[PDB]
Amino acid sequence: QEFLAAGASFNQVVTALERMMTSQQRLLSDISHELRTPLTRLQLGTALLRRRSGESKELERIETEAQRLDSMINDLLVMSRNQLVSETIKANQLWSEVLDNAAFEAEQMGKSLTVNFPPGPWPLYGNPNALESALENIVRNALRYSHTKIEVGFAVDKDGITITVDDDGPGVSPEDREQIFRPFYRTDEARDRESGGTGLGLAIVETAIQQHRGWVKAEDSPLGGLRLVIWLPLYK
Amino acid sequence: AGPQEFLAAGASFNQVVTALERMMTSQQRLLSDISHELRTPLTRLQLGTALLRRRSGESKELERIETEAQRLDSMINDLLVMSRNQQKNALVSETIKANQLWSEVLDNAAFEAEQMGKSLTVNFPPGPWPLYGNPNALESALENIVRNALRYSHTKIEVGFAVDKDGITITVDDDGPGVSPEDREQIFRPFYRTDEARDRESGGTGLGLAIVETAIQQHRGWVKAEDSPLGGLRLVIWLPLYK
Amino acid sequence: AGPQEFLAAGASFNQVVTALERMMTSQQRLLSDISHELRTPLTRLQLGTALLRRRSGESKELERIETEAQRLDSMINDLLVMSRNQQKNALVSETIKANQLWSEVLDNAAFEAEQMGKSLTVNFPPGPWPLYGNPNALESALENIVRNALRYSHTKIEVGFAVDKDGITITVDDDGPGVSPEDREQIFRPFYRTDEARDRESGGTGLGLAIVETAIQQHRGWVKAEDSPLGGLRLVIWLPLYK
Amino acid sequence: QEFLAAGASFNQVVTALERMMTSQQRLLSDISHELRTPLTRLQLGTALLRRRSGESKELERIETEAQRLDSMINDLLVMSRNQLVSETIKANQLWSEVLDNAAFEAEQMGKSLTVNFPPGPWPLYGNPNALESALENIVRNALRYSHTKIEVGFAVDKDGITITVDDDGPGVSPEDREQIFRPFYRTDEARDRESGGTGLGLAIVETAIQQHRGWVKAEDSPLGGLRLVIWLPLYK
Ligand SMILES: Nc1ncnc2c1ncn2[C@@H]1O[C@H](COP(=O)(O)OP(=O)(O)OP(=O)(O)O)[C@@H](O)[C@H]1O
Ligand SMILES: Nc1ncnc2c1ncn2[C@@H]1O[C@H](COP(=O)(O)OP(=O)(O)OP(=O)(O)O)[C@@H](O)[C@H]1O
Ligand SMILES: Nc1ncnc2c1ncn2[C@@H]1O[C@H](COP(=O)(O)OP(=O)(O)OP(=O)(O)O)[C@@H](O)[C@H]1O
Ligand SMILES: Nc1ncnc2c1ncn2[C@@H]1O[C@H](COP(=O)(O)OP(=O)(O)OP(=O)(O)O)[C@@H](O)[C@H]1O
Ligand SMILES: [Mg+2]
Ligand SMILES: [Mg+2]
Ligand SMILES: [Mg+2]
Ligand SMILES: [Mg+2]
Repeated sequence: QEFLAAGASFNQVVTALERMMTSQQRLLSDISHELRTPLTRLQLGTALLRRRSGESKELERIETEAQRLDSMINDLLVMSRNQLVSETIKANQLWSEVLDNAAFEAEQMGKSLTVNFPPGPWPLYGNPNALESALENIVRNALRYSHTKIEVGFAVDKDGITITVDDDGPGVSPEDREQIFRPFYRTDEARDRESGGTGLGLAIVETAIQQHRGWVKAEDSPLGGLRLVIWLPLYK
Repeated sequence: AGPQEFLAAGASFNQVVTALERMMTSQQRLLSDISHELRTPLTRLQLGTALLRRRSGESKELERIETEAQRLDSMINDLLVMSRNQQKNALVSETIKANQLWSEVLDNAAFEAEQMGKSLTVNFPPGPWPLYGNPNALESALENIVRNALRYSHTKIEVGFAVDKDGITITVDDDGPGVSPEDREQIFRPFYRTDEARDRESGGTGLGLAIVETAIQQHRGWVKAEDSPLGGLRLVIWLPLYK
Repeated sequence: AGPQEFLAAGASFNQVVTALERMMTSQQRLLSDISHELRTPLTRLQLGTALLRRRSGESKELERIETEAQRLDSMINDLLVMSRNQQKNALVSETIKANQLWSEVLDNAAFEAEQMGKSLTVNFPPGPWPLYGNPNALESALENIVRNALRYSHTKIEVGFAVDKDGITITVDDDGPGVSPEDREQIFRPFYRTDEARDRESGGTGLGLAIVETAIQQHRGWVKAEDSPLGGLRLVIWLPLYK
Repeated sequence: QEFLAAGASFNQVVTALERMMTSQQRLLSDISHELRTPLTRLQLGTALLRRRSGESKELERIETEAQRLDSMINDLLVMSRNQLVSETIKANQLWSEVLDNAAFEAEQMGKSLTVNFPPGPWPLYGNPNALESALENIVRNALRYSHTKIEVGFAVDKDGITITVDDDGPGVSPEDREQIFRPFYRTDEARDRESGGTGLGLAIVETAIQQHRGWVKAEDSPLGGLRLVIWLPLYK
């Protein structure tokens, strides 16, 4: 009872702490509830379109990118009140969809996205969501900060998978190349760029790969821009 | 581990709170990471509507999809800003006296009010009263109550401090329009906006007062929203004394 | 699959609703199964407190544990009853006319009121108006509004029907005590009880009005809780006409 | 737009359906939120006890049976907004804790609970929670409806696991023995018994075992009461 002032009832301290310790969980839990309802509307609209104009490749795209949003809103409502989760996955199962999307988006950008070698049925053990996010972020970094080409190659051996993403955009100067995995950081060249956005991307990448005992590098790219290499280990 | 567990172990007051501060920065990251990752499929969804347009043309349905998407777009952007600020200055509770805590805040409401041709009256000023918490957080919590009262007031704002053995009670009042007794309930919810500020719009995240409630509850105090005698909105913050 | 998807496919009105009815009986089972399985660890927890007692004796802490456990115990029991009823008569929407739907309900409020030495006045009676939904559910939704108004009234109850092209609007009023403008918001929440019925107690699950809101929203209508002119609580139910 | 009356705005039908279809999810989601907060209090009380009276076997029991409650409340808040989930598990991992608890509770009842043969590291694939619930229910049925003894035996072969639970309570007449797996059903003898409770137990058992391609029987028990046999299949 060292927590409120010197004379509060026992019921008073009980409730005082209960508010104190559930406050961020409830904020997230409510932020979660609030994102859900406009998405739910957005989904009813697509339903009502499919009822009228019927099936459509564009529609199906909206229809599923909706579903991705619905899933992640459900992740917030989970891990808010929880405060780690892992399972076994094959690499093709893991990242194929990430790459197919990278393709659809690269085409909309009018940019060439090539996958030199694709992920095989290679054993990983970890968090599916985290690893997808790791790959998607360095790929879409490359999609954006590139001029025209984007290249992605997978490599496997007894020890594990090595993903290599290349672009022909501007490089990242050697000095900046270390600090770009730190949160909210952007190269001086990029905040000057008309591109805007939080420096969170590569920071999410580093913490997902480091939590799977892997590593990430930023390097010179044979394509002229920036090379990003992920390395994860296989599972026994 | 859980700050509740530190409490269960027998750790000091200070340890239990830094444990909480820890769990918070975690939940704070979880928030700003998920926010970051909702933009990805959103961008793709809006690539899709864009292509649906160039094909089947305008639609009552398409228009709904696109505006709920832009709403999601806006909230996520509001959300990233918020936790970027929260994770800018660090979470460090400490002992601090109420007049040190809020004097400079109030002297600015003073000035901001004079710039606006409105009056600010501090009925009773804060005294040298011991609080324990996050000085950036507490500072900011009051500045926002008051900067709001300045905005939504018609002419005058009144800030009032009260101390007793159990703790400090801050009361802020404006002579602007009220808040309907039903919206007085839900103004501390995230993204909530009474339809009136929603009529004027001029932006507005709906997050600020939700931050305040979460922040105060984390200091073991509370907040209420009442009818003000001045006509408009009364906000009350209570916080416990420290020893 | 999801009734939303049936809607997306192009299925009839009737099919979309029986799809919903399906998802409901599922969620209903999920509810009554989880309820059943929370009793297990609760029983064990209360085996534990019982043993803690016989050891270290009474405690402010132990007393808290035991009363929050008995609260959980009570809610789970309230919850099992509820979904047992919901899963007793089946979920079958159908077309039904408003006077067929509610006449017998009202003729009973009449009688129950006369037994209680209170008056019930049906300002405008329900007409032969087409509704589509669950007759057990709709029946029950009104009986509960009215049986409540009988209970919490001081002397008189007033039921009023209104029809127009868009649908039926039922209004129930009692001259009992009100419901504070803040609790008017949260009375449709599960387990909610204004502190006044919580003072008298005499049991009370806090579920009934939550059932009504969920039930009406499922019929595409709505419910509001307003100040009654009669003094007490006004409830309003709107429902759409069918064609 | 066949759903409200003949002249409602498009925004009106959108919201009308959105309420209609999220109504049970939100009821559950809220019923979930409401159970959480008294549990949260109950947990703060135990924390405050461990802070004062310190560690205690009774306390630790309350402390973890709390945690079981917290987990299941989080399951409601999940599967409300979702509308199936399965993974691989070993049988000892699966049901050991269920049995240890059956023991602690049998001791409080002053009844003998014996496990003739225990679950081994035997491969199953399904829902962990569901299968635990299946075993726990027939065991605790036996704990209760018994006079003194309760027996539990596991058996494995190439095809799968066979769990056999025995009690020396009153039997279940052959006729009632089929219908007792139907929901809300109780033998005429049991509603007469001072025992009270919803006839949901065995119904939860049958749907969990049938959803894993298994089966359940109620039979005469060598112990004099009722025998309950579960059979599940192994995993490839
Ligand atoms: N493929 C690339 N080519 C050139 N520069 C890059 C590349 N990837 C990352 N960078 C540099 O690293 C910085 C930070 O990257 P990070 O993904 O962490 O944040 P961001 O991309 O700026 O914003 P967001 O996270 O919202 O996408 C960028 O500002 C950019 O200057
Ligand atoms: N002093 C006030 N008087 C009347 N209404 C208010 C007052 N302050 C806030 N409100 C109402 O409650 C809403 C929620 O306030 P809150 O501070 O939570 O969000 P906001 O001010 O809209 O957004 P932000 O402060 O993040 O830009 C406000 O937009 C306004 O609608
Ligand atoms: N006619 C009324 N007048 C005033 N207050 C009411 C009235 N009806 C309900 N309330 C208040 O709102 C609370 C919630 O009502 P609700 O019907 O949801 O639950 P309940 O009546 O307590 O429980 P149950 O009906 O399941 O036994 C009531 O207990 C009471 O506190
Ligand atoms: N081991 C047993 N011995 C005797 N009768 C049993 C046994 N197990 C089940 N029964 C009979 O089957 C009936 C239904 O069982 P079920 O578990 O489905 O519900 P319940 O045990 O009555 O209630 P609850 O589900 O709340 O525990 C019981 O009423 C009882 O008569
Ligand atoms: Mg990025
Ligand atoms: Mg604000
Ligand atoms: Mg009721
Ligand atoms: Mg049972």
